[PDB]
Amino acid sequence: MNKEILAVVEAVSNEKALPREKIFEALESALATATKKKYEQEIDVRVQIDRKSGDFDTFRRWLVVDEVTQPTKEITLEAARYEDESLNLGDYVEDQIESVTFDRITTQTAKQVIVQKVREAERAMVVDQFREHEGEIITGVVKKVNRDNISLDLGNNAEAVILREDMLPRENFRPGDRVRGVLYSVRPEARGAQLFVTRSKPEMLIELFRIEVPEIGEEVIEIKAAARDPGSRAKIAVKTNDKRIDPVGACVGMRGARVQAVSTELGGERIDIVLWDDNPAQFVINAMAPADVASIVVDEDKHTMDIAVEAGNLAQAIGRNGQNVRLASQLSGWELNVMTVDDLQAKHQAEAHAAIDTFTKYLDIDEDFATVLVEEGFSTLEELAYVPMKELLEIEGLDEPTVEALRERAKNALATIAQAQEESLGDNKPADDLLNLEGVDRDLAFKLAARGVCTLEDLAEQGIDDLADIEGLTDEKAGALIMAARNICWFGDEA
Repeated sequence: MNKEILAVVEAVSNEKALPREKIFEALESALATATKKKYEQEIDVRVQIDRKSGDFDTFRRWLVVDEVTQPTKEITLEAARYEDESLNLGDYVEDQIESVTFDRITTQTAKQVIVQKVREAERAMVVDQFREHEGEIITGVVKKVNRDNISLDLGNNAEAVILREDMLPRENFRPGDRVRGVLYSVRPEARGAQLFVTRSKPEMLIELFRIEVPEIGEEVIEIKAAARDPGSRAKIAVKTNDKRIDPVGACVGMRGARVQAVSTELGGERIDIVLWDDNPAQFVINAMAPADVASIVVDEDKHTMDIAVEAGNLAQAIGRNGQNVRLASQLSGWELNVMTVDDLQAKHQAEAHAAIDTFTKYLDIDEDFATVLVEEGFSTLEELAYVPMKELLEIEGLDEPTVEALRERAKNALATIAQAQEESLGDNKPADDLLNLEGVDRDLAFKLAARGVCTLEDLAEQGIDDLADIEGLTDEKAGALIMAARNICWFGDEA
């Protein structure tokens, strides 16, 4: 008997940290592989080694395949008539059984084989605590230096590595600093498994909403959306949970008690969050702070918003580098458009006539009925089946002609498409040779009228600036789409 496998399994400072059978399962197999490598025969070795009573032996695998793989102890259909028809491709049964191999030469090559085996065994326990929480508050102290990254000789029986975009770029996890963030994907790094500290992503920057505020973690403050730069600045909508109170000091701390502590472990930067309230107009105005709001408006007929603010002292409201308004839409849910301070009131300069022309032509009206309330009511008569026409009594004339625009005025909008629908079929458009080819969608070929293409071979003449007006001409939309169309002269007409 071995009389030492039991002691190895019950050392038990290192054996009991991992599974008790790990040493007899993985380390034994690695030792068998090392002994086989030290042996002349290049045969797969499986270690039937147990720490119960010392019954440890080795076996030579058969490697039953359709070839001569592992030829030292290979198996195949050459023994089909002798092994009760056990011919297959992939079977790894034990053809033979070794007795013992002291292998003093393998004891010398231990530093190359068993050292790596012990490293893998340690990594097995390292991965059990590196990122086993699948994303939680994981800290790390930096004690090592690594190229192209930031190393940390932290605990959890493992190391830690932070990429350039993982930790704070201004102050990486280097000697003289520490990190604290969240991570879930931890693979086997150099010298065994390692943890990961990334205190720059949303999972660490936005996690301060319930770690810095004193009345948010108990679900008393509205903290549901927060977009911020990594370790540089943060501008989130600090609101109350339908309390209609001043929340500017809730998530930012009383007298600035949390501005310098939200990301203290992530780099220690200064943030400027925006405020909100229960009023939708006030919340929309204050969600993009600092924004010089000049008017109040809201749009719901389309998937868009309206950022009605100035741009003189509110350069962040329009967006110069994504400082304040970039996280504003996340607090609203709809994308908004902004302009200059004097360009905010010019959104409907010529629109009040452009949209009203199609309503006056359809209803056969004049300027008196086309411009009386066009600038007052946005789309007063434009597909009036949904919009109401019972509030224009004070306007010049009755709203009955505008009320009758639910279907009478919708016929003109379809009859005017006579110069647009026919332009996508044969009016200087692509031919049928590329209208049903692969690479692009069948209906996507109708948008080829903006490049001047008249046939399959005509679309290949577009250079870097001919058809590049739109972003449709992508890599996947041109590398495999025009290949079956423009190659008619090269290899298309030849069967």
